[PDB]
Amino acid sequence: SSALGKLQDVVNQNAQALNTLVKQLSSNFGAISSVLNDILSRLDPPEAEVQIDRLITGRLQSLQTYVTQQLIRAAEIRASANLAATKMSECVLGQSKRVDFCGKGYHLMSFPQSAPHGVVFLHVTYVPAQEKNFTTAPAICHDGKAHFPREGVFVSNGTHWFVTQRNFYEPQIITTDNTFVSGNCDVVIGIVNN
Amino acid sequence: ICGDSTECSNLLLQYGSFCTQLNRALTGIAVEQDKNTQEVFAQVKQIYKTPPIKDFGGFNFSQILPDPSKPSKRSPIEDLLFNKVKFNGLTVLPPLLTDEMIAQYTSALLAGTITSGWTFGAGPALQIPFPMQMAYRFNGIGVTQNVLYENQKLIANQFNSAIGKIQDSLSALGKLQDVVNQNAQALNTLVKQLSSNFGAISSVLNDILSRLDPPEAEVQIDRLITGRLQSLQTYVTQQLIRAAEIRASANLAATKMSECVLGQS
Amino acid sequence: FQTRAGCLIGAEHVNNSYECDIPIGAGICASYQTQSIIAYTMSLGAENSVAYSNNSIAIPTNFTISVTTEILPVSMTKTSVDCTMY
Amino acid sequence: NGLTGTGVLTESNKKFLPFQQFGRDIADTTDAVRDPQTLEILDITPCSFG
Ligand SMILES: *[C@@H]1O[C@H](CO)[C@@H](O[C@@H]2O[C@H](CO)[C@@H](O)[C@H](O)[C@H]2NC(C)=O)[C@H](O)[C@H]1NC(C)=O
Ligand SMILES: *[C@@H]1O[C@H](CO)[C@@H](O[C@@H]2O[C@H](CO)[C@@H](O)[C@H](O)[C@H]2NC(C)=O)[C@H](O)[C@H]1NC(C)=O
Ligand SMILES: *[C@@H]1O[C@H](CO)[C@@H](O[C@@H]2O[C@H](CO)[C@@H](O)[C@H](O)[C@H]2NC(C)=O)[C@H](O)[C@H]1NC(C)=O
Ligand SMILES: *[C@@H]1O[C@H](CO)[C@@H](O[C@@H]2O[C@H](CO)[C@@H](O)[C@H](O)[C@H]2NC(C)=O)[C@H](O)[C@H]1NC(C)=O
Ligand SMILES: *[C@@H]1O[C@H](CO)[C@@H](O[C@@H]2O[C@H](CO)[C@@H](O)[C@H](O)[C@H]2NC(C)=O)[C@H](O)[C@H]1NC(C)=O
Ligand SMILES: *[C@@H]1O[C@H](CO)[C@@H](O[C@@H]2O[C@H](CO)[C@@H](O)[C@H](O)[C@H]2NC(C)=O)[C@H](O)[C@H]1NC(C)=O
Ligand SMILES: *[C@@H]1O[C@H](CO)[C@@H](O)[C@H](O)[C@H]1NC(C)=O
Ligand SMILES: *[C@@H]1O[C@H](CO)[C@@H](O)[C@H](O)[C@H]1NC(C)=O
Repeated sequence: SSALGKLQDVVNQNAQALNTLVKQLSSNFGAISSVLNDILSRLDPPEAEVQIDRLITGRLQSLQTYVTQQLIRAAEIRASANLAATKMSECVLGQSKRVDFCGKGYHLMSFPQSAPHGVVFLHVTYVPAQEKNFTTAPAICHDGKAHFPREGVFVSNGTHWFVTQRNFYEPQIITTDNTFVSGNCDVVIGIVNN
Repeated sequence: ICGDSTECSNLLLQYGSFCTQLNRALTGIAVEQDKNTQEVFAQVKQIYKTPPIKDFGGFNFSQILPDPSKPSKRSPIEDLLFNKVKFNGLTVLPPLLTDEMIAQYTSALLAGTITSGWTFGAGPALQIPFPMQMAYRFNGIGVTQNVLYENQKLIANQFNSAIGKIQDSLSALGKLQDVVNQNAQALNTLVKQLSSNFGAISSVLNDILSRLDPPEAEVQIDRLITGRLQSLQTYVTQQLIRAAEIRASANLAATKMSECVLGQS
Repeated sequence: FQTRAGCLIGAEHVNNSYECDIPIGAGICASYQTQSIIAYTMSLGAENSVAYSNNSIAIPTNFTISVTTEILPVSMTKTSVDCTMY
Repeated sequence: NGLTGTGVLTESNKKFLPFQQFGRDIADTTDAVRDPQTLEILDITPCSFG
């Protein structure tokens, strides 16, 4: 209410080309005038052919330049619309795991809004905040066995050892319900006793 | 087209805005080339640094970290890669980013990954030990994470040997080379097209002009103008078609940098 | 002021480094700040130093919900010409 | 003696063969001449523009 330069840019490029097309209807290209009612009024038919052909060649050139640059501009609008169609499928009708495809953060959800010749996506993402450091270990040694967390990380607040989930701090007592065992505790490097 | 002469400029003034369009077309291309590079490389908020130790669990990144004994501060593999790859109105503009700046963006992307895994790509960088990050990644491909901790030394040796083989396989880059060439050869043709008469008596705007009188010379100068304008349109149209191919490639690179470097795919 | 991109007249060269405003080239940008016009070398970004160690971890205690926009063109205008009438 | 052009003239250090008048570049532009009277090679660089 107080940014749509892509859309503006497109809407503009086209007007600047259409104006250049019309402004070419007033060049001679090497003729006596730019008006056919002036070559058909001060020249006899054998002499006006040579002057009309000079205009025909120029105007054909200008029209064909217009038509080439539109093909090249449409091939670029086509790729943008193909990306918009993929974002509508993958961010609006799903939850994406691709990094930085549906915003910056961890994608939660997306909402579409229509615009003059395009679409605006509103991306809702999760961003973690306010971090602390702790100290970690890869495994815990106990009774001669090595224990690994089922879905978390082992952390220490200075004197005690807990398990959290990796993206949000929520410490738990290490039990045999949130860890699993494999091997003896002399092959892992960094094991702690607890 | 004309080139110095003045009999040519007044005759070319009769064609309208054909030359304004071509300069706009070429300027758009040049502005797009800096946005290509900004989109691939400036994907990081801060300029991250590695710590002075290199205790990474037995993993050795020395061949791809920057070399402090250099003006350019490139890495060993970036030094290997950089040793393998005025006229009639023509000019080459310099890129906005030096490649010192590009090497400085890449080393910061590298230190973000080696120190924080994938957390710096979604917010603030959160440090984690490298062995534990490697174990998180083994979970992402469906392997249980003690398979990493019980095989750490072997896994680190295999990484180190595979990194060593890359320099030997380097000391390939035909893609970039192809690009570079396709452009020099198209610029050589535009200059060679200036020695053609296109059906005039000669191809040099003075000898036509000092061997005929105006009514007679304007006829030949218009043929020269027509040919030289056709050559420039061919050149600009092909540069437009060739830049849209480079843009689709830089777009693929940006997606790879996001999805393969800032995360696990 | 001499640049790798040519000779610049009417802007003063400073020693600070800001985010790029008007791109001159070869790493040099200009701005209307200090006024008048000045030159310098753009800034890649802040400087963050991760306290990495062989047994340290950082874990977040809160979050923010953020929402951003993304704008994309899908169409352009359909025009027709009549060759003969033009 | 026929070669018409514009530019800065500078003392050269190339050596023509003693029947060659002017030198050309790749892409075919005159870039050296020999002075008929004194018979010395001079490079031809363009007039600064931009
Ligand atoms: C995590 O601990 C590190 C270690 O002290 C902290 O990083 C240091 O912070 C101080 C003060 O900000 C700086 O002067 C040092 O340069 C930092 N790096 C070191 C000592 O290597 C960091 O602030 C802690 N992180 C959190 C979130 O509390
Ligand atoms: C680490 O966290 C533990 C919490 O389990 C803290 O220990 C407890 O602290 C509370 C309040 O100080 C006491 O009432 C309990 O008796 C403590 N022990 C237990 C087993 O609960 C401990 O102080 C924390 N350490 C640090 C350095 O913050
Ligand atoms: C973790 O616990 C084990 C067993 O309680 C410790 O192993 C003992 O270490 C002492 C001192 O080195 C030796 O005298 C014993 O012979 C060891 N016993 C066994 C069964 O290995 C181990 O040292 C502890 N680790 C740490 C870092 O304190
Ligand atoms: C990381 O690997 C490099 C090899 O690419 C190591 O550097 C070489 O080390 C061998 C002996 O181990 C020497 O013979 C070579 O001269 C070294 N090459 C150099 C220094 O360019 C490097 O030591 C490894 N890093 C660590 C910490 O071991
Ligand atoms: C997590 O962050 C939120 C802010 O996003 C904290 O809530 C704010 O708390 C302050 C002080 O109590 C209030 O002034 C704000 O109004 C709160 N914000 C909102 C949106 O309600 C919250 O306390 C933080 N939680 C923890 C555990 O630190
Ligand atoms: C043509 O005549 C001129 C003089 O009229 C010659 O110029 C002389 O060149 C020699 C170099 O060997 C100088 O040492 C003399 O001082 C020059 N004379 C003058 C008056 O400048 C020129 O060499 C003659 N052409 C040829 C092919 O010999
Ligand atoms: C970590 O590095 C310290 C050096 O400060 C060393 O004593 C210790 O053995 C190392 N531990 C691991 C798990 O690498
Ligand atoms: C910028 O810093 C350099 C440091 O080498 C100094 O020599 C120079 O005078 C400074 N420029 C200005 C304008 O103060």
